[PDB]
Amino acid sequence: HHMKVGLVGWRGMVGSVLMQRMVEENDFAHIEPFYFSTSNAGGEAPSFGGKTAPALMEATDITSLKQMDVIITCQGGDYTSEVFPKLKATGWDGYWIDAASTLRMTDDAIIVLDPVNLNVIKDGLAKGTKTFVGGNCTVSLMLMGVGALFQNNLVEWMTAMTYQAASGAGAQNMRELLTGMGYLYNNTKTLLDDPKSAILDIDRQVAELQRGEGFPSANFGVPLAGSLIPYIDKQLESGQSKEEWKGQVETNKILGNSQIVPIDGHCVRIGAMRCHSQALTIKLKKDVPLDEIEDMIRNSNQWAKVVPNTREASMTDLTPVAVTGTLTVPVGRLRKLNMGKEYLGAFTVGDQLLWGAAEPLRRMLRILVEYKS
Amino acid sequence: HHMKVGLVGWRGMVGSVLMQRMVEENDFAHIEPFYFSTSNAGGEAPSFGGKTAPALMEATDITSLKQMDVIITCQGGDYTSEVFPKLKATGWDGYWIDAASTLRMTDDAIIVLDPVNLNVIKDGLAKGTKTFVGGNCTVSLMLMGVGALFQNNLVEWMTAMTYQAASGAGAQNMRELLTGMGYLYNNTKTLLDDPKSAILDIDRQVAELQRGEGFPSANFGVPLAGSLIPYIDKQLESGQSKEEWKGQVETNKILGNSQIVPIDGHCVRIGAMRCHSQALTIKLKKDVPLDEIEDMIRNSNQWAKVVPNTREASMTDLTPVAVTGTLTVPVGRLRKLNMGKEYLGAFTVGDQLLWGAAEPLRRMLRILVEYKSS
Repeated sequence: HHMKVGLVGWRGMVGSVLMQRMVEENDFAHIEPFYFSTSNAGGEAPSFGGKTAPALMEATDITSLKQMDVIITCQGGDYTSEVFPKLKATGWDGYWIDAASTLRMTDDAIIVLDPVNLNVIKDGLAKGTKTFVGGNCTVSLMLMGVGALFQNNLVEWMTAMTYQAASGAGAQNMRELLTGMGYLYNNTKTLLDDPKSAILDIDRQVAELQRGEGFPSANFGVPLAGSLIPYIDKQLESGQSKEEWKGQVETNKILGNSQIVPIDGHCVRIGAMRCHSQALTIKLKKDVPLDEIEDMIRNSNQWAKVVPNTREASMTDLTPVAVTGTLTVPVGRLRKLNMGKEYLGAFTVGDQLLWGAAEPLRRMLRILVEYKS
Repeated sequence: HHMKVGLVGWRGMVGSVLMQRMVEENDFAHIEPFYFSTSNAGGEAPSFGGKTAPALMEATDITSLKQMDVIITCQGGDYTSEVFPKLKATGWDGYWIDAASTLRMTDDAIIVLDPVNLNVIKDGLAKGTKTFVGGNCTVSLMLMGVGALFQNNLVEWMTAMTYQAASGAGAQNMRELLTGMGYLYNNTKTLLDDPKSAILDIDRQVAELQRGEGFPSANFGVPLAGSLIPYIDKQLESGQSKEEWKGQVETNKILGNSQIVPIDGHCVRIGAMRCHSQALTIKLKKDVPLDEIEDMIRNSNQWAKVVPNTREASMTDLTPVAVTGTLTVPVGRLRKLNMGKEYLGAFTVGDQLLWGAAEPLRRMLRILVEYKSS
């Protein structure tokens, strides 16, 4: 028997990465797919993987959703907040796989990152857990790189200073970043085209352009091109942003920690398209040799990569350009810090749309397919 | 009476900021300026501040330099390494004020950041110190913002994860950053001009552009626009970069600490023009109340500012856009971290060409002028 799988939000950015990866990995072979829509119900459905589906169904129609064995949704938090309580109220006993943060910290949900917590997932499947949620992008990308140190109970605490890409905010935010890049160059190029133009005149013009009404900043609120924004997501009473708050709660939940390992830091937006980078101060519980730390990372999963701590390798392999659109999670600059041999510095880069969004969801669907067979 | 002041490297980027600031602050009224040149000796000199000067002198000519009471040089490390030992070998007893890192850690030099270490400077002047050097941009900007915590001996250690601008690498690097921004947009705009074009198509095209031979990366060596580079300056035997190593040695030398406060972290280049930003994990020796920490920062000097830890204020005041080309040094996101009340998080932004380069040098010149008139 093939499970009836309802796909929701498959047309948006994260859902589109999910569809591309599912096709690449032959994921449609053993499911019966049904496509849902919020603006095009009744229209022609895709036939991804060569599997035809009936006309698009209404994503908010509880009676249609209830006919599915699994719902995998990339539609987002407003959708889950509206639809999930009503679907569950019917007695529907199917599986819900969600990209959105809504359900992450609910008692009945597991946050999925199976290269790190396959055991947690499989235990939950057997115990009757029905709701599985992707983690926040920054947490998942960090654990894909240095999660082995946590799994071995080596970490006393960690601070994470992030360099987050525009894709985490959305497709319109990525387009705005690029448009702003063009705005700065195209309105300065008459100066740049003269090799002897004054750099201070060029610089004055960039600043005027960034501060002016013409700069396109509708989505981020303030300029990102040529700048950074040291605040991501909602303001909490403590002064932490919600993005920073996710670090401690989601990391410890993915790991299944009952006792919290403290995680904190600043989450900062920079002008990259879709790779998040993180600069980590990791306080270890004991003096672990650096070469053993490196081997733990290498052996943790096939996507983590240790980048030698050299100028050349760091510049070519430990950047958004090296990583973007790939499943590789490099970890570099690995070094014991000046305040003691128990202090480990690390710098890691990962693709936000893959391990940070779509990839845990398709792998969870595969785990469920194999479990149900 | 006016000291004869030789200006070297005044035409370069840092020296141009110095010259503009000196004009704005009427710094030429108190000196007799002489202009030196490495490629235009004999040419007409500027008359900044309305002071005329003789024809440009040769910056490497020891006979001309030794006529000066003060040399202030923005020319750079290769120049200082060549000329400084030759000039001091003559017995020249003048003052040397230098932007370059060359002399920073020599016994006889003082690193100048007078809003933080005026006492170290005035002490050295009275002891006979003649060589005063600007500190690395990262350290100076950090101390302008949170130096009060170190001056009050509250800091047990600190890690600094930096977001450094192109200007620290040079004018050509800034131009390359902007040119790469244009390269990415102008070669993707046929897609961007369609509101329904596929974001993954746009993304694929940006990555191809960044990875292709057409991408302008001669100066940084790899792309910076749309990226970052987690390595700045030379690789040291310890695995630090030289940029990261400057953190601990320069901070403790500016402050005059006998007991070294550990400072470490990663220095990362991002696509900004001339403002460095730094995300700090500060381990305090005791639980200092957050409001007292903020007051220490606010009251430290007139350029440090505490940005309220709110989404709106952080987005508008704690960014390169808010700070660029100004002397303001905002410090924000100030909060005790989850691992304990002794752990303080902070995020600060500073202009690299002003407090990070030219401003300490012109202020040092003013200190010297005032000191030599008693």
